Formats: sequence, C-alpha cells, structure tokens
Amino acid sequence: QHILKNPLIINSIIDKAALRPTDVVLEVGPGTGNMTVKLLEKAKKVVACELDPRLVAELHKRVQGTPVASKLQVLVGDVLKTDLPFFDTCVANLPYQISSPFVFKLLLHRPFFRCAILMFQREFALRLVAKPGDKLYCRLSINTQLLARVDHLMKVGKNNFRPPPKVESSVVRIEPKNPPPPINFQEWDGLVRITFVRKNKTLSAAFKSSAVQQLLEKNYRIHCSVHNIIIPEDFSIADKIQQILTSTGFSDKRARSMDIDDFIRLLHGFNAEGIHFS
Repeated sequence: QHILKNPLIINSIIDKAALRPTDVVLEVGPGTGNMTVKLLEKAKKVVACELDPRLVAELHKRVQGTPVASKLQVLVGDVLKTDLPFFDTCVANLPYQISSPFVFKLLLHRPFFRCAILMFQREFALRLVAKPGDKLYCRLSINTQLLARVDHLMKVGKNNFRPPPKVESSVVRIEPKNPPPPINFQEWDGLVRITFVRKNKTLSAAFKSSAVQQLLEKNYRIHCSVHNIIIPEDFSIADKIQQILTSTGFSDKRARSMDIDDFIRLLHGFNAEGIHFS
C-alpha cells in the first residue's frame, strides 16, 4: 500500500474535487489520513473505506480529540463488495489491482455522485481517456466514456508515495452522466467484450467464436419462445450474424477504431433482428 505524501499534490486533488461544506465525501484508500484530515475540514462527513483494521485504529487515533473527529465514519471492508452509501464526491488512492472493477462500481452506483478524483497507475489512466484508433483504446475506454465524462488531470511521480510504486501515477476526474444514455449497459458490455477479444481483428472474425455462438443461440431461443416464432429447420445463427454485420457495414471494421455511435448502430442492427447480448 502506497501512502501519498506530497502536500501540494494532496491540495491539488482536494481542489479539483470542488468540495462544498455540505458534501458527503467517500474517501477510498485513506492510508494514514493525510488527505482525510484535510477533507474533514471542508466536508460535512467523510466516509473512509479501509480494509485493514490496524490502519483503521491509527486513522481514528490521528483525528481523536479533534473538533472534526465526529465527521469521520470508517467503512471497514473490501470496497468492491461493500454496499456503498450515498456520497456527493469521491477521492481515492486506488491500487492497480482493483482499478477497473472500482470504476464500474462508481459508474453504476446509485444515487449519482457529482465528481470522483481518483489516483491511478499511468497506463490505466491512459486507457480511460484513449480515443478510437489509439493503441490503448479498449473496452475500458469506451465503457467509461459511454457512462461518464473522464479527464486526465495530472501526472504524479512515484517518489511522491511511500513506498514509491514502480510505475508512474495519474490523477483522473470522472463525472457520471446523469441521466446515463438510454443504452442497456448489460447488452452493451456483452457486445463490446466480444469485439475487443481481438480488437485488431475484424468483427466478422469476432463473432465466429463458439462461445459467442452459444451465448447468442441461448438468447435467440428465449426471443423466439417469447414471441412465438418458429425457428426454421435450416436456421443458422452464424449466417444471420454475418448478414447483419454485412447489412450494417461493420463486417470488416475493427473495434480499435469504432466510436460509441458505431457501437450504438451495431447494437441496433442486432436488436432489430431479435439478437440480444443480454
């Protein structure tokens, strides 16, 4: 666990969070409390999430006897599985291992928050803001960009932590779109996953997987049973997928160069024929 130690960077992160005196702040990875004690002066409540109970006892001691001690609430548990309460804003020092699950937990968290200011590994931050055609453009880029505005805010050298990690870090802002776009994110993610298995290969190739065929055949059976369609004896899911990809012009395209509108068009093409990624 890497403790952020530079006060200029801490002050910079708190400023970008745009705190209001009435805010509930969710602080993930509080460490020893260097950002925590600054948050408590500017916020109505700080909910710090910490898995280690011996860090909890010390963070608590460090604010004990302080006028703001009663504004600290410590959620002891693993953040990915816990039921996060309401908060207005999130600041977080996030280990790489949990960076992707934690972004989608925030994006699907209800009710909506205003802003999250998150510390990530450099590469992870670069994938968050990658654009179509970039070498780092991936599922993570497009899913985050569909659900949120995301900005790369500043680079953070490893010698600002203790102990120093062996990769550089980046601060990122994430603001969820509220309301989120009228896209079934469950189906979206099923489709985006399939196409990014091999993002430099075509979509035609991406759907020839037998795992893909199996999943779409299951869903198609549900569709046909629900609407009393009789599947002809010679029906072929592979042919039908290929027809749709061809009719909508996506057959030869690659996921690495597809933007959000391209995928909305792709998903529309499939759903129109009763093919769901559920």
